[PDB]
Amino acid sequence: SKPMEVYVSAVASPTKFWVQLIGPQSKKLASMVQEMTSYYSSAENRAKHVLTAPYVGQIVAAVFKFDEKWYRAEIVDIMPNQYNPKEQVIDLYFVDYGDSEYISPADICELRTDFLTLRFQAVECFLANVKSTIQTWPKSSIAKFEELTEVAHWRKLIARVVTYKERPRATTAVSAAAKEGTPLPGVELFDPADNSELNIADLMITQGFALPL
Repeated sequence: SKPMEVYVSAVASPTKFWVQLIGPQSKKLASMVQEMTSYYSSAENRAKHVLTAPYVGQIVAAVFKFDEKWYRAEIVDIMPNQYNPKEQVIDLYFVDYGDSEYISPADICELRTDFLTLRFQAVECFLANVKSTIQTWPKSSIAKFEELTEVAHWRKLIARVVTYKERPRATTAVSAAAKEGTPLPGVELFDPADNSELNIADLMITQGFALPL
C-alpha cells in the first residue's frame, strides 16, 4: 500500500492509537471544528438541537470542557449518575480524534445534519512489529511513543499499512466500528523531519522501549 501523511491524534499505547489523514480532509476537519464550536456556543442554537432520550450508537455534538470546543461524538455507553439516579453519564467516543470521555448530558446536543457529511476522521491503529518490554506497556514506553509522535500537536508523520490484526474481544465500551473480529491496521510510522533513517518502531526497539516481534 501507499505511504500517507498523517497526524497521530490520540494515544492509549503503541498498540492502540488513532491517526488522521493530512490533506483536504484535515483542512475540512479544522473548518468543521471551528464552525461547530461557533454554532453550538449559542444557547439559541443549542435549543434547536436539545438532546432527548439518547441511545448507544447515536452521533451527537459534545463540548469537551478542556478546550471548550465542540466535537462529533458517538455514544458508546449510558449509565446512571451514581450520586443521582435521575440523570445519566454518557460515554462518548470522539469520532474525529479517537479520545473517549464520560460526559454529562448537559454538555451534549443533537448533531446538525450537514455536520455528518465529512468522513469520521480518526482511524485506530497499532504500531507494527513491536511488543512490550515487560510481559501492558510500561508508562515510559507510552510516554516515549507520545513524544515521538507528538500526539495532538499537528506533527506530520508518514504512515504505511503493512499488516492487520483481528480485534480482540473488548473489555470496555468501544465504537460500533470497532467490534471483535474487525481488522485493526498495523502501521509503520516515521517522522520526515526527524534527522533519522529509522522509523518509530525501530527507534523504540533500539532505545529499549519495545521488543521486536
